[PDB]
Amino acid sequence: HNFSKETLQKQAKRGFLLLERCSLVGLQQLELEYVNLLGRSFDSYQQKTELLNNLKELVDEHFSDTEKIINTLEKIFDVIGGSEYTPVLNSFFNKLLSDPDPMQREIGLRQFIITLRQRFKKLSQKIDSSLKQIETEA
Amino acid sequence: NFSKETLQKQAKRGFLLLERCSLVGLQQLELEYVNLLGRSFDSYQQKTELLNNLKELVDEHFSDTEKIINTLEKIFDVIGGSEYTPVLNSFFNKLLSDPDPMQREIGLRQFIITLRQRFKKLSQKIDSSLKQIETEA
Amino acid sequence: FHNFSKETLQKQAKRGFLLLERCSLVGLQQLELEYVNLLGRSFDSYQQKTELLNNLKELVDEHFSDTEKIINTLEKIFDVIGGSEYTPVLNSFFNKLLSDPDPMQREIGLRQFIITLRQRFKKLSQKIDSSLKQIETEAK
Amino acid sequence: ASSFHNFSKETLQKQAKRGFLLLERCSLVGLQQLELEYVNLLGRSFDSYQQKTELLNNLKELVDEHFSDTEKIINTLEKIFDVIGGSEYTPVLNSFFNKLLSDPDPMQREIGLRQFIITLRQRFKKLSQKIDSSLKQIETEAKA
Repeated sequence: HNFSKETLQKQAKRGFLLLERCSLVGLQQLELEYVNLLGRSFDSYQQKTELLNNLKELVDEHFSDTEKIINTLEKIFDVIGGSEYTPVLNSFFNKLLSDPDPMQREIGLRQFIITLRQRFKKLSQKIDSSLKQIETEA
Repeated sequence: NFSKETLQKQAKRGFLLLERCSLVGLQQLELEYVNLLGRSFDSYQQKTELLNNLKELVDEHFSDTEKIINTLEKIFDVIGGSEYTPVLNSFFNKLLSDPDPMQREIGLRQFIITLRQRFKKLSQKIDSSLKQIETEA
Repeated sequence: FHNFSKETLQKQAKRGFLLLERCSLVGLQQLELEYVNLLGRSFDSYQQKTELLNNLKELVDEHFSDTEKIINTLEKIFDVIGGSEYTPVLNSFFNKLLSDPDPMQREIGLRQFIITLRQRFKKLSQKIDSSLKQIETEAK
Repeated sequence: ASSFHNFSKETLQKQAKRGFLLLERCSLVGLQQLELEYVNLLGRSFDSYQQKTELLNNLKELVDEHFSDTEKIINTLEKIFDVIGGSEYTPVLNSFFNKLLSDPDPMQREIGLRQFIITLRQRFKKLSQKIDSSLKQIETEAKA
């Protein structure tokens, strides 16, 4: 309740562009980097494990940064959610963020967040699986 | 020496550097490191070289970051504990937008710390890796 | 480009380079990883595996081509402002020279980046072809 | 649709230019992203099928949407050329995708632009084609 309602719109927008252009793009890399590690035959194990932990640490870090953004974005919606001031975003990927109806643009954004979380969670989960699989194999 | 509200405006600009430029660079570098590890191809002489290279970049950036922080601390020497602590929407800390200026000061200090932690932690890994590789030949 | 304002060219050169860094290279990094990812996948079949490489190959060639086009324009720009003060300044996080005060260095930096980029692209297409041969002989 | 013969010939130049910067800086960039997104989907093992198919349809829809927006721009750009085509007023554009748009000769700049359009269309069509192939491949992979 502290800022101008349209300033929040502008912020919300910026916030979201982070998620799309930075947060998600990092995540796509990381998913691929994981697969890449698995592909590298056996190495030793001490060496393989190390690289996952290493990966894991980065993913947790980046997930955390992502969450912080989301969090600030949700807090913004605490004011402009269910309002006209829901920002408009020509995303190439979720079609709803450009929708003329602000309800839809809200939905769109919530979806994007969920999706993003799903994917992050799902990655940390695989990495942990792999680390257990390797643990027991050694 | 300067107008108390000019310093506010500067502090704000200073901080937007940290968030929008310093941190973003750091996030990239963290990812670049991981990327190097992932790459088999090379030899070792070639692998090592790329880390040193990375290392140099990180130390360079860390240095630039420290310089900003330093200026920002100096600014707070004046407007710390005051009403003129700038207000910043931010996606990395909720306190910078807080109506209470004390909180906004705390927020900023936290951000700095967190940043330093991350930078230090990276240079540390890079050095570990460089030793690991050293011994592996 | 013998036609444009020397500082307009600076601004263009800069924009050109941000493409390479922020778009061209970022795509390339993903593609390299996508290749490795394909190799990692069992079972699929073969008809299905090959198809996905060709598919990848096509994209890489396409994106390499787009990258070359940019470079090309960038070289043409340097035909004018190469060896000049108007060489653009770029805080890249990756090549340190593009921010150098000396414009000679900034030129060198840029040339290096290009080379590096080409190396990486060429090297990828070459692996993909190897793999496609390896697979060809392993099946048909 | 409409026609332009009536606007100021240099206003059209300015518009044509703006129109083209859309294609280069927005339309093409979107397309490059989409091509990469497709490849990315194929790469993903994990999910199911109902889930895989869905994401393609989704992609497909986006591509058709974007292609449509692109066509609309082109269309306007062609209409503009109906007037300033074969003229001196063909706009001048530095470009990283075609060397001809900066050419001093306006004939060349016209050629350049036409080429860019074509190329763009080729790429868009080619993507929708692959996506449809993939969707059939997946469809048949469900069976007895």
